[PDB]
Amino acid sequence: KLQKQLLEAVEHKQLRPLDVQFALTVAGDEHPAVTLAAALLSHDAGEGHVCLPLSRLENNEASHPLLATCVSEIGELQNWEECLLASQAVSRGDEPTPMILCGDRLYLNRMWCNERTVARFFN
Amino acid sequence: LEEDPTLTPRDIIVMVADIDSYSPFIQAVFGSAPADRYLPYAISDRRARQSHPVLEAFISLLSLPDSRFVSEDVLALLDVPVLAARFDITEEGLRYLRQWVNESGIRWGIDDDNVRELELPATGQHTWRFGLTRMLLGYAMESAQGEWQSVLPYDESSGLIAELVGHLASLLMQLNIWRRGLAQERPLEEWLPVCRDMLNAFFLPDAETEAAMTLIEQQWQAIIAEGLGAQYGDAVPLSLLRDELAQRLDQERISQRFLAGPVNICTLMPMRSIPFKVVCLLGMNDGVYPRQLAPLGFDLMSQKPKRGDRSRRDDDRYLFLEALISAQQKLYISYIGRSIQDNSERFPSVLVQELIDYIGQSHYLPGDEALNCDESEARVKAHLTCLHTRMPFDKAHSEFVQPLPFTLPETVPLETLQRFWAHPVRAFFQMRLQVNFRTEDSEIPDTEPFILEGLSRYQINQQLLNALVEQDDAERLFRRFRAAGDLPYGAFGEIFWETQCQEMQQLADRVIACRQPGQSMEIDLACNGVQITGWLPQVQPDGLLRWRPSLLSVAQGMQLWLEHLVYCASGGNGESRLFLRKDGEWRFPPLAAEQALHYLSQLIEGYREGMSAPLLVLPESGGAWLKTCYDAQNDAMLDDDSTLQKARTKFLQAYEGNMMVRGEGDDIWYQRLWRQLTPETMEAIVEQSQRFLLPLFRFNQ
Amino acid sequence: SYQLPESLEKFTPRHPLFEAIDQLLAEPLSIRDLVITRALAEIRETVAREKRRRGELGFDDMLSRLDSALRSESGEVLAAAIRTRFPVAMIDEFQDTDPQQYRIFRRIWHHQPETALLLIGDPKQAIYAFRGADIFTYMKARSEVHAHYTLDTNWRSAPGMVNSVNKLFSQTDDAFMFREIPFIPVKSAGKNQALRFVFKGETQPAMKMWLMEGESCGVGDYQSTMAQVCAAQIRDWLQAGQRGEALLMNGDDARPVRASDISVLVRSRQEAAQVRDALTLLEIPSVYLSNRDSVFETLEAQEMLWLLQAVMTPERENTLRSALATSMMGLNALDIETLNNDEHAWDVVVEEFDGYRQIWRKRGVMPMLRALMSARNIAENLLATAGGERRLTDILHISELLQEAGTQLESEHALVRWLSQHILEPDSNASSQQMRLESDKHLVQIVTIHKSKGLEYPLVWLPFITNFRVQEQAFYHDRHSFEAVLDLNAAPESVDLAEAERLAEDLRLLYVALTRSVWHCSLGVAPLVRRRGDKKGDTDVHQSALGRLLQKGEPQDAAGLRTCIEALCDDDIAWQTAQTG
Amino acid sequence: ELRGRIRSNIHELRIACLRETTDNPLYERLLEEIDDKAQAAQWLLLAERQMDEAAVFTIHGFCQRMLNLNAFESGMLFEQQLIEDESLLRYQACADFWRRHCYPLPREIAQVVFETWKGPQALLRDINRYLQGEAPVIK
Amino acid sequence: SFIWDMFVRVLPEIPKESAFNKQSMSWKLMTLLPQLLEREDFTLLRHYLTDDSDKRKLFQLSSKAA
Repeated sequence: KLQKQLLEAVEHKQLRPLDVQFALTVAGDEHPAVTLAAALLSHDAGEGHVCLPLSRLENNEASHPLLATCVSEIGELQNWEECLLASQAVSRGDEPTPMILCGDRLYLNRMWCNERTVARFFN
Repeated sequence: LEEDPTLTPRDIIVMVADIDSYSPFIQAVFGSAPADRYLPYAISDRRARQSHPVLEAFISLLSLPDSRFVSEDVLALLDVPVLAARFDITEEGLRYLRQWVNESGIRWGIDDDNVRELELPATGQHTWRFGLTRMLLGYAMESAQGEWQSVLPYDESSGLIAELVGHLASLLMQLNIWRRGLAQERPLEEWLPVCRDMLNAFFLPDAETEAAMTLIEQQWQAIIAEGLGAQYGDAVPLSLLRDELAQRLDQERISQRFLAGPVNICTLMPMRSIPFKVVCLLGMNDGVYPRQLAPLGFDLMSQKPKRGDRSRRDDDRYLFLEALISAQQKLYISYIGRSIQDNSERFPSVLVQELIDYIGQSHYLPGDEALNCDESEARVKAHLTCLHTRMPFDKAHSEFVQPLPFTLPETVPLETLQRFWAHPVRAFFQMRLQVNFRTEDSEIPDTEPFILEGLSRYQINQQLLNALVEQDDAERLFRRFRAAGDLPYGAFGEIFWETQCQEMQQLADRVIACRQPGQSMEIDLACNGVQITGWLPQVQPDGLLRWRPSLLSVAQGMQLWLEHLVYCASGGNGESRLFLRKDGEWRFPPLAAEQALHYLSQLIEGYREGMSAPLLVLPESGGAWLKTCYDAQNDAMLDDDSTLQKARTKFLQAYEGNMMVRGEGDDIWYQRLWRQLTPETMEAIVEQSQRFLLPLFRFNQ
Repeated sequence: SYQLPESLEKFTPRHPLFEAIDQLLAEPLSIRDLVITRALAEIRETVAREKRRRGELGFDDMLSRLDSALRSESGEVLAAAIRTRFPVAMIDEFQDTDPQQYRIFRRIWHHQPETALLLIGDPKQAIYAFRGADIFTYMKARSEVHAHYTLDTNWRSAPGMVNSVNKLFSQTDDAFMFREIPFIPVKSAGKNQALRFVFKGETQPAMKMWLMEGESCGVGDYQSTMAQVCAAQIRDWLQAGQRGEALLMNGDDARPVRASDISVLVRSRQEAAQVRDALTLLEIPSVYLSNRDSVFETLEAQEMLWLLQAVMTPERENTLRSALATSMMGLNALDIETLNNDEHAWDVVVEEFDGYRQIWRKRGVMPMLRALMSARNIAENLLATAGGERRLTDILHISELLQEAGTQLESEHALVRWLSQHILEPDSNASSQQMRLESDKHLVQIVTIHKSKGLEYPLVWLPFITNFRVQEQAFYHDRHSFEAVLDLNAAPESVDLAEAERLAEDLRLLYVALTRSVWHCSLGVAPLVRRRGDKKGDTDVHQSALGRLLQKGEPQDAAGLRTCIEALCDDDIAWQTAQTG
Repeated sequence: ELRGRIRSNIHELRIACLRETTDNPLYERLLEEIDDKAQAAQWLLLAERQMDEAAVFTIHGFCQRMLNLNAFESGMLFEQQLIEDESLLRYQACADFWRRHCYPLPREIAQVVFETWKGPQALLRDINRYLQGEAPVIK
Repeated sequence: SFIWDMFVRVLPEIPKESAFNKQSMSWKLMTLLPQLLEREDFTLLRHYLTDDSDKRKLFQLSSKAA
C-alpha cells in the first residue's frame, strides 16, 4: 500500500515517522483517505496546529493523487462527513474515540475538549 | 629487582600454562601497581577484542529468528551508542524508555503472529504491539474516558518527548522485516550481499567503526569465496554460516607486541627457546599440566607409532626441559597447593615432583652433614619449600550517635510531626541531615502476572474499597484493570475478583453502618508556647472514623491516637474509631483539653530531644514487650519474674523475623546503628517504650 | 458416615443405595492424578527438545544418551571395545548408585571371563536419598553377587567405645528393618587401648544418655532444658580443663581440652539459633560452619552498589552523601554536619570522584576497588574495630566475583544493573558462598550430619537425637522388583512401606552420628509424645529411631524406659538424670 | 587425593624394593612375595612416569571421555557446551504448559484447578523432585 | 612456504597454491558424501547421519575428515 511511499517521504523529511506511526496504528487496513487524513492531522499536530479545516487538507494533495486513489468505497464518498463517520476510528463526540470532528474540522479529542470549550467560550 | 642493582625489564620473562583465565588478574594488578613500585608490562596472545559490543550485537542480529525477543535482550541490544546515534536515541531519553517499558507492560515476545508460530494460544496482549498501542493511545487521549478498542490508554507520555516512541517503532518494523527475511534457505550467490545490506541498513559508521565493518566484510567475503570456489550449488540455512562466522571471528589473536621492551607474558609456544636470566612459571597443579587432548577416535596414526609423529603430551614434556635449560640465573616455580574453600589438599604435577625428588636425592644441607641420606633428603625438601598464608595482612570506629544543637520554632506543621513519628529511626536520617537511600529502579518482570501480591494488590484493594464505601459498580473497574493487564488471563480474573470483593464486603458494611457526612478543618493551636498549624481532612462532626485495608499494628493505631489528641485539643468531644481487616477495631474516649495538651507537650519534648539525638522508639517490638507486661485491670506495672522470660521470648520472636513475615531487624536503618542487638540497648528501648507508648493501653478500648 | 451396613447393631441394608453411597465415597475425586502425569511427560519432552536447537548438554542427558546407546542394537559391539580397553573396574563409595548406572555396570561386566569387577561400598552411611541415590539397588546387586567380606579393625576409637557401640546395636537382630543389612561386631586396635579420658582423677564412661524428668514433655522443653544443660556442661569442661584438671592421655602423654576439640552435631538449620544463643550467653565463641549462604545477602553488597552508583553519578549532593553516610567510610554526626556546611571540603570530595570516574572508565573494575580501598585507608579501621574482619573479607570476595563480569561486559550500566539483578536472587553456586574468616585458631564448631562424613573429632555432643518428623508423601519401592513406583492415590500400605524405609534411613543416620569419637561422645534422650492427650500410657518414642532400640516396638512410659535404660547399664554406659539447671 | 596417595605408595614401594628392607608390614609381606626384584623395579620405573594420564574419573567424566572416543553408535556432537542452570529452563517450560492447558479451560472446570493450587510456580515446586533422574512408573 | 617456493623455482607447471586446503575438502566432502552414501561400506555413517540431520553433523564430520 502506502507504507513504502511514506517511508520514502520520511527519507524526504516532509512527514514525520511519528505521524506515520500514529496513522498506521489508528488506521490499520481502513480507507486510504482515512489513512492520509490521520497522517496529515498528526503532521500538523506535531507542527503545533490547533485547528484543521477540511477544505485545506482536501485541496492540499501534497503527496498522492488523493481523489483518484480514494474513490474506491461505497456510494458518494465526496460527502466527506459521513464518509469519515463510516470508519470506526472517528466519532462525533459520543464515544471515547481519538478522532472527533465538530465544525467540519478533524483533530485530536483532548484537543477537541479544549477546542470545543474555547469555541463555546468565543461564539 | 631491588636486591640486584642492574637488571633490565627486557631480560625478565614469565610464562603461563593457561592465558585467558589468568589474564584479568595480571592486568588488574599491573594496572593497580603503585607509583614508585610501578614497572610496565606487555601481555601477548590476548584474545582479540577490537570492537566487542559491535561484534556481539551483529552476532545477535544474525541470531534473530530463533529468539523470543525478551525486552531485556532488546534493550541490551539498544544500549550500543552507534545504534543510539543512528536511531537518534539519547541517554537522557533512555531512562524514560526504561521506565516506560518497565511499567507499560511489555514482557512477552514481539507479536501475536510469532506467538501463534510458537503454537501457544493467542493471548492478544502483553506484546510490543500492545505496548505501542498503549503508548500511542496515551499520547492521543487521557485515561479517564475508558477504552476505545479494549486497550487502556497510558498517560505517561503526552508532551513533546514522544518522538522516542516512533523511533522505537521504526526500529521494530526494521527488526520485523529482517526477521521475515532471514529465515528462508538461500544459495551462496544471494547470501553474498546480505551482510552488506545489514551493515548499511542498521549501522551509521563512526570514526572507529570502519575497522569492525572491514573485518566483518572481509570475513563474509572470505567465507562465501571459499564456498563458491569449492563449487557448491545447493542452498544452505543461516545457522551454519552464523556459527562458522562466530567461530572464525574470535580465532584471530595478537602476536604483534612480543618484544616491546617491558616484561612479557605469553603462553608456551612450541619449540620456543630464548636465553634469559629470569624465568617464572605459574599453575603446575595436577590435572592441568600437561593438557590432555584425546585422539578423535577414527585416527590410524595412533595405531602405528612411527618416528616422525608428534604428540601434545611429549611436546609439553620437551618444552618444560627446554625452558629449564634456557635459564641462566634464577628459576621461580609455583603451584596452587591447598584449596581455599574447604582447606583440603591438592598436589603439584609429576614433573615438579620428579624435579624436587632429584634435588632432594642430589644434595644435603650443611647442618647435619653426616646424619642419614633420607633424613637429609627430607630436611632439604622441607627447607626449600616456602609456605605462604591465606590473607595478605597476617583509629577504631567510634559510636555513631553524637549530641547536636537544635532550635524550637514557634510555628511547626502537623505533617512534620506525623512524618517524624511514623518511624523516628529513619526520620532522623531522611530529613534532618538530608540523607536517604534512593534505590535503583527494579527489573522488568519476565512474564505476565499470574498472581498479585504486595503493593499492587494493595492498590487494587484500596481502589475496590473506595468504591465499595460508595457502593458503585465493580464490573467496569474490573474491565479497566483487565485492560490494564494487571489481572490473570481468562476467567481467573473473575475468580480472583469474587474472592477479593467478598472479603472486602465485611469491611465495607462496617464502615457503612457508622458513616456520617463530615468536613475538613484547620488546626490552629499552641502548646508550650509553640503554635501548631495543620489541616484535618474529612472529620465527621460527631466523632472520628478512619479505615484502611491493612493488618493491625501499634504504629498504625498511634496515628489514630495523635489524631484524637489533636481533635480533642480543638474542643472536639466524642470518641474515635478506626477499621482494619479481620474486623480489627480501635476505640479512644475523649478527655480534658488540659490532659490532651499535657500529652501533646510530652510528645513535643520527645520530638525535641529526638531531633537533637536519635531517640530510640521502636513501635512494634517495644509494644509487644510492654503490652503483655501491662495489666488493664489495675492500670499499673506488674513486675513478676515469671513474666520476665515471657516478655523476652515474645519480644525476640516479634523482633527477629519468621519464615513468613519480613524480618523487622532486616532493615538497613537499624543495621546502620549496630550490627548486633545488645541487652543494654534492649533495656534502653524498653525504657523509652515505657516512657512514651504506655498511655495507649491506658485508653484503648 | 452411617452408610456402613454393619451399623444395624451399632445404631439389614434392605436396599442397594445405602451401600452404593459408600461405594461412591470409597473413591476420591480429583484432577491432580491426571494433570500431574500430563504435565510431567511434556515438561521433560519440551526441555529435551529445546536443548537441541542450542546444542548444549547436561549431566542428566549424557548418562541417558549412553544408556540409550546401550539400548540400541549395537550394544554388543559398543561393549566389546570397552571390555578390550578396560578389563577391570573399581568403584568407591558404592552406597550412592542409581539403577541406570547399575544396569550399565551389570550389562558390561556380568559375563565374559578374563575380566573381573570389584565393588566396594557400605550399606550404612547411605544418606543421599534426596541426591538421586537409591539404596535398594545395593540389595538388588547383592542378590546377584555372592562374595561377601568384612574388615574388623578400627584404628581410631577407644576399645570401650567400640564395645559400647557393639553392645547398643547388638540389642535385637536385623534391627535395620531389613534382612539384608546384618550388623556384625568389630574389634578395636591394640595401640589405642591406653586412651583414657579422666575427670578429676578417675576415668569417665565413654557413652552416656541424659533424660528428662516428667511424665510428658514437648519440643519446647526439649530445646529449652537441653540447650542450657549442654551449654552448662561444655562450660564446665572449658573451665575445668584450663587448669589441668581434666586431661586427654594415651597412656601418660596428656594435654588439656580446648575449644577446637569440642564440637556438636545437629539435624537441621532452624534449630541452630537456639544452640548458638545458649552457647554465646555464657560468652563462648560459636561459628556455624554448615552455612552455604551467598555473600550477596549481606550489607556489603548494598554498600558496594551504593559506592559504584555514586562514583558513576557524582553530580547530585544526595547520591554522594548517601555513599559517604555508609558505615564503611566511618564518619560521625559531627563529621557529616561539618561536611554539609563546608563548601570547600565538600567540593574536594566532589572533585576526587570526577577523576575517579575517569580512572574507572580507563581501567575497568578491580584497580579502582584497590585505589578507593587504599586512599581512605579503611583496612586499619576494620583491623582496629573488633569483628571487622568478617566485613572486610566479603569486600575482597565481591571484588574477585566482579572480575568474571567486568571483562565479558563493558557497559557501566550493565554492571550496576547486574549487581541489583543478583541481589534479588541468591543463587546457590559453590563460588557464591562465604569464605572462612578465621579457620586458623581454636574455636567451637557447629556442623550438621551431612557434612560430618569422614571428619574425625575428639569429642562431640548430640542434643537433638530424639526428635523426628513423620513422612506423608506417597513414594515407595517394591519389596521384590525394587522399582521406584509412585502412587497418585493414597494407599496406606504404600504409606507404611515408605515409613519403614524412612525409619531405616533414620537408623542409618544414627549409625553415622555415633562414629568419629576417639575419646568420648554423649547424647540426651526424652520421652517425648506426639499425641495430644498426654497421660494415656502410649508414648511415641518407638516411632523414632532410637526408641526402637530400647522399647522394641512397645508402648511404654518413663518407668519402663528407665528400666530398659538401666537393664544394660554396666560400667561402660552410665545413665544420669537431668535437671533444668 | 587418591592419585597422590597412589603415587606416594608406588614410589615408596620402588625404593623399598631396591633396598630389600622395609618398615611397613604390608610392604614387608609384599617384598616377601616378590619373585623377581629387578623385573618388579623395571615395571615400577616404567609405570611411575606414566602416571600423568592414568584413568581416575567421576561418572560424568568417564562417560564424557568414552562417548567422544566412540560416538559413532551414539550419534552425538563432538564438541558441546555444558550447562547447569536447568532450573530456569524447567520454570519456563512449566509456565509454557500452564498457558496452553489452563487459559482455554472453562470457568467450571478451572474452578477445581484454582482450588488445589494457584500458580505454575507452586505447580513446579510440588512436582520438581521427580523431574530429575529417571522418570518413575505411575500406578 | 619455502619448500613451495623451491617447487615453483625448480618444477614447472604447478600453480602457486594447490586445491587441497583445510577448508576446501569441507565443501568437497559436503558435496560428495550424500552421493557416496549407500555403497555397502558407509553403514556407520548412515547410522550416524540418516536418523535426523540439518547438515550440522555432516559439517562436523567434513571438518574432522579435512
